[PDB]
Amino acid sequence: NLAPLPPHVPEHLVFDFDMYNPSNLSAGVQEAWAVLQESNVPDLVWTRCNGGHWIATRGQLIREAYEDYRHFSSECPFIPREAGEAYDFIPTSMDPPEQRQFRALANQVVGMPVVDKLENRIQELACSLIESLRPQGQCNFTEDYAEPFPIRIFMLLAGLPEEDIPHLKYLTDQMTRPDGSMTFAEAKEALYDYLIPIIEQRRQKPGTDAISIVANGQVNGRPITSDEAKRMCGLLLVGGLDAVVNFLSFSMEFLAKSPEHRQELIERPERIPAACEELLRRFSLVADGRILTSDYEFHGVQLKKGDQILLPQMLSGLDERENAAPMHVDFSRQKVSHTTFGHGSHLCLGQHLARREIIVTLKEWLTRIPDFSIAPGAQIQHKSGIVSGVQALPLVWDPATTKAV
Ligand code: HEM
Ligand SMILES: CC1(C)[C@@H]2CC[C@@]1(C)C(=O)C2
Ligand SMILES: [K+]
Ligand SMILES: [K+]
Repeated sequence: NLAPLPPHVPEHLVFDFDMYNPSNLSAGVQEAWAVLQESNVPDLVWTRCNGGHWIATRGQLIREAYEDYRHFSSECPFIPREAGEAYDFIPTSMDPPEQRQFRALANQVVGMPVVDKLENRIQELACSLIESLRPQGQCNFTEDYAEPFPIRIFMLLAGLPEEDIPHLKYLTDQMTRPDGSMTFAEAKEALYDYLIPIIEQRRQKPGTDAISIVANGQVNGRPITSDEAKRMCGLLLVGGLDAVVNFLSFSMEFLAKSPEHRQELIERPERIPAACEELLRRFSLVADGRILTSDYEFHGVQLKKGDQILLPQMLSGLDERENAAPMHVDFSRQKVSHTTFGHGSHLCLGQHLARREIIVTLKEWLTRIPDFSIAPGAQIQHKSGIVSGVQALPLVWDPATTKAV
């Protein structure tokens, strides 16, 4: 329902957008969020949905707010407020200067040096999964590739058993796109409960996996505590099991419906990295925010201490003020502007792993299954939330048109 409009929020700035169930969802989730960028919509609006909160609708404000951590704090980064208040993941719930010592440790476990090391394994897994699907002439992309490819790689990095994925994925799903079975707080508590004994076990018998590295790590010279390790490992799990998975599906859904773009990458594979970036812009999918630390006038609007403001990372790149004909996918786009991996001090630490996974997928899939389409009649459904996603993606193809490598 709609929360009563607070006395300080101008009546004319009200736009009741529901980030968990946008009205234009059937047209595609990015299209649904883009309604916030239609002709008569202000740069900053207030929605009475989900408890009531501000929403910056243009890249200019989104970037500015993410850069000003003194006014826009990460302490309560999720909407609804109850979720944001329970949210204590490290380093994401912290603002600089406190954030830095923890972010450095996190970067060491998922950063570029680590992705370089996972290269061959990422490559091998992508190829094995695709080769097994190839002769079948069909697949449920979300469950047969989007999920197993990146998640198995992350579980390998974290040294966690793959049989634990169903439980962990159910929990992360409730934190980003809740179905109602669990509140954010309940899902977080369950994720922490899962981690507690594992962290204790690896602090006693350290391994070479990500959890061991975090649990036995140091933060600017001093030993990390068990609680801190838990709050950081929980965040790494959420980061590695959701966004990339859903992004792969948005991208493949698009390629399945646009033979022309597939052909472009088939004929010119060297354009894959650039295509990856353009797809990251067009099918951006994350949207979290910040909380006002004090009363502050921002772009002519009076924000009050405690107000929550959603700063959709997804919207910057779809903003026509940042990219002409934003809804059009142009792998040759000159200046691909976006904040898909965030902006400011909290820039995504797993973006290098994500780009590698996306590029590897595009290359290895198009090489074996150049021609494919969405199952006839299928009405693809998207879901909206902190991280938007694709419910299911049934694909089909003629095995005769494929080739083994
Ligand atoms: C296409 C995939 C991905 C997208 C679009 C994405 C997007 C984002 C965004 C928007 C943020 C900033 C959130 C904020 O400012 O509140 C973020 C932070 C982060 N992401 Fe990603 N991410 C992706 C994949 C990954 C992967 C694979 C990992 C690996 C575990 C990961 C780990 C992290 C971490 C640890 C942070 C927190 C950094 C900090 O708070 O300083 N991400 N991501
Ligand atoms: C918004 C995010 C993508 C980012 C990494 C996982 C996530 C859901 C967070 O809680 C911080
Ligand atoms: K008012
Ligand atoms: K909090």
